[PDB]
Amino acid sequence: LPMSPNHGTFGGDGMYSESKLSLETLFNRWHSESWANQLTVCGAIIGW
Amino acid sequence: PVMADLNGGLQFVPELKEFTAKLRKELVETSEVRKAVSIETALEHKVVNGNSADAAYAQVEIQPRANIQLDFPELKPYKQVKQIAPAELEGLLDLER
Amino acid sequence: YRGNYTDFENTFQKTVEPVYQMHIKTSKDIAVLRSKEWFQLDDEDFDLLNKTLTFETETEVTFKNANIFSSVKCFGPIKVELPTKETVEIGIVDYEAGASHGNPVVDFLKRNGSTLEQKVNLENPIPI
Amino acid sequence: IPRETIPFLHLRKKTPAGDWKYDRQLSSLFLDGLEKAAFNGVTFKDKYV
Repeated sequence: LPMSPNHGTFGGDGMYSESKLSLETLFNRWHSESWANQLTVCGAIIGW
Repeated sequence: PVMADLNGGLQFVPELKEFTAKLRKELVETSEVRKAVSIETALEHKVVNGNSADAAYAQVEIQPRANIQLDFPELKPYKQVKQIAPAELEGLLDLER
Repeated sequence: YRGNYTDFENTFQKTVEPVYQMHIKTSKDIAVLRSKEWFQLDDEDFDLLNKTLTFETETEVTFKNANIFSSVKCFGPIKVELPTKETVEIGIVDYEAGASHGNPVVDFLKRNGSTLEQKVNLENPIPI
Repeated sequence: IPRETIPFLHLRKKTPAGDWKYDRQLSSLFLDGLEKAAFNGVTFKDKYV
């Protein structure tokens, strides 16, 4: 997952920040749902 | 699940918005100043020299014209073209065949 | 005098220029002024920011031909307005050129300055 | 890796509190991997991306 460190820090990016923040639910959903055998999650907080 | 930070420590800079805005403004002021000082030394120079000591700087450019060659084959000197063929060839072939 | 005169050794043009004013508002204005070698403050480290400079200049021009000057020479005090409105000398204009096609000091002051008094036209000339 | 220094690239471990904190062990595996790749290179043979 391409993730960001900046959640609404710069601003004027539409819904970029609530798109990139919402991917971070997949880190809990892997333990809680039933797809943990088909998919693994590797967040990459991509820098400047 | 694996969370990797490839952020390069940029998280430890406080007020990154303010900090990057300041860096842009410290480049822009420095560029704008020097542009205004360059524009005023170009105008001073214009006034003092008019366009008489400024006409000596301008040089004539040569724009190419198409010169369409027929691309005939480049014939070498006989020494260079005696190398590629074996020596025995000379006078062996019937050049009407 | 009507005629053909070529005695350019005797021509000259000692002008007393109109007093020009500059409100130095930005740091850009300070950096432009400092660029001009003729802007010679008595104190190099004077604070020009939010100051009103006035330029009381005389322009002495000798000729070589009809079109070029042989020698230009703008000079005279640079005054700052004190908080009491009482102007005090803080520098000099001290420009001095040979063969030139103009006087940059007065040109520079025309563009960036003001004359203390502006002619404002009426919308329509009134016949008296 | 200097003690009490977070490298520029590091993984993170979820704490029992629920928050993602720097972990030195994971960030070691990651960086040893990168060092190996940087010297010997890394194969993706039989990997469908």
